[PDB]
Order: sequence, then C-alpha cells, then structure tokens
Amino acid sequence: RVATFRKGNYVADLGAMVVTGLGGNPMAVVSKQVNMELAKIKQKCPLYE
DNA sequence: CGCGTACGTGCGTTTAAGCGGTGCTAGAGCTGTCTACGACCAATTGAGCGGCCTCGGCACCGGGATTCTCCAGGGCGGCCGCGTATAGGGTCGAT
Repeated sequence: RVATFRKGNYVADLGAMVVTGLGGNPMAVVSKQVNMELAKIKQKCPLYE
C-alpha cells in the first residue's frame, strides 16, 4: 500500500506520503536513516463552489 | 462636593388693625335676711386588720418544635495568555 508513480521527472504518490507529524513518530528516525525529503504543508485551503 | 430649589429680600397693591369716641345694659359685686347642713360629743357595734395555715399558680427546667439568620457555592461571562500556525523577510544557491 506504498505506491509511487515514477516516469521521467514526474513523481506522485498513489498511496501514502503525508506525515502525521514528527512529534513521537518513528518515521522521524526513518527520515534520519533514509534519504527522505520532507516538506511542510501550509494548512491554507481555499474553497471554490 | 455638587445639584436643585425654597425661602430671604425688595416693592407695589391691598386689607384691616388700631385709635377713640359714644351709647347700652348685662353681669359682677355688694348687701341683707333666714336656715339647712356640718362640726362636735357620747355610746354602741361590726367592718377592717394582724396572724396563722394550707395549697396551687407560677418559677424552673430539659426536651422538641420552629423560626428566623447568614452564607456559600455553582454557574456564566469576561479577560488574559500560552501555544501553534502562517505569512513575510532575509539569506543562500543556481543559472
């Protein structure tokens, strides 16, 4: 259930890619062990009807 | 200390208090007679007071009912505040 689409320069995850936070997450250890490029997500989400 | 008003003060208008002069008689005050009522004395009698006793109306109280007295706590709104997020600026790397 970890699926990543890879073709040319396009990379998009079809399953899981969003961290639920680093506080108390063993994935932070994983990110320090495996070359993970983590990017913060701004919670601003406008809505269009 | 501050606000609001009610009473002091002045003036023009208006009422009756005061003066006093005069006349009338009602009622106070004086007087003269006659007596009904009160003081005063004596003898008799019971109404009123000290004493003595018994007894219950109320002082005393422990329990129970009540009638106030005070407050205390929970809820609800406001104000401040710690944490997280988000935008902005600055810095570093790449073209």
